[PDB]
Amino acid sequence: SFVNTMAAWVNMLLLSSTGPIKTPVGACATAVESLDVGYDTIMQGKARV
Amino acid sequence: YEDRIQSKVFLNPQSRVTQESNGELKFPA
Amino acid sequence: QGVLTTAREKSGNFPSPLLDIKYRRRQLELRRQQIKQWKESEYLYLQEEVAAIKSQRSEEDGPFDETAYLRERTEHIEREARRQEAEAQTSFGNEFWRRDSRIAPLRGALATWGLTIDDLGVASFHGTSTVANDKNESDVICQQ
Amino acid sequence: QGVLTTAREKSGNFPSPLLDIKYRRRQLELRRQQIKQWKESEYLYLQEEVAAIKSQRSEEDGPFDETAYLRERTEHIEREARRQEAEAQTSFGNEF
Repeated sequence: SFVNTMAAWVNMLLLSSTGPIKTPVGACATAVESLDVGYDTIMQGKARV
Repeated sequence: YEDRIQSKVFLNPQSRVTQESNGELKFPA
Repeated sequence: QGVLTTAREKSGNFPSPLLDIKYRRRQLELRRQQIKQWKESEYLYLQEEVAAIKSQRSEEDGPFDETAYLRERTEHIEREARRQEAEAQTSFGNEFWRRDSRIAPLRGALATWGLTIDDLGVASFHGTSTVANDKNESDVICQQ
Repeated sequence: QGVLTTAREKSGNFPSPLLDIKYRRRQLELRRQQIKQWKESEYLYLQEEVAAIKSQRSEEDGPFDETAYLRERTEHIEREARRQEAEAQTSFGNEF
């Protein structure tokens, strides 16, 4: 039921990465807020993909 | 990575995966 | 133990120069000078260009407020100076460990204030009284 | 209309130089040179310091692998060069 369990399962089944996991709840706009989050995260050295 | 290697693989920022004999992507032991 | 990798680092025989604050000192004030001289050099370029745009002026073109144009432009070189300053400051104090294979992000963040892992005094644990989360936590922070 | 403020700006009588790509060109390749000369200058400093640490060497101290120490150190100046490059590239194209 957790919003980030989706993300978790992605990592437990495909990408076995120790990368970041910032998972957002921006209601109707989460998908963009998500793009933003990944964007910032990448431009701060946290991740490259 | 085999479990044996894990701590090391995590801690060395260079460690990367080499293609293997079975087509498989693995870390190197 | 994902969190273990905030101490990931492959250390060559010798510590990165950058861990040493004085090296960063050199390099910083080095660029500070390098910047100070750019500052003047730009006053020149923007000086020649002032007069240089007067001779390309048709009489159907609107006159230049030198006082205006000169203002904005100096002010700008001033800003752009400071900008460049803080920016080099950034690359030599704040972010010098950004993506460095030879500096664990922990080292980095710490060293930028003149500290090493030995200065790290207290670790607050999640320590939720569960069987495994307390082994693990110790184990991670320890290996770290 | 929170989103409106991704277009906030107070424009002086004249557009910021930076909007003009050629100005950023100048300034960038300006720093590229400025960087290229630092590169050599550092080979010097790290050259003198090589020999300079030989004369501070006791016989109870472990010998220096010049080949090693020199390697890491050049490689480093190389990295630090590129690093400085992309970094100025950053301040003049990406994040200006």
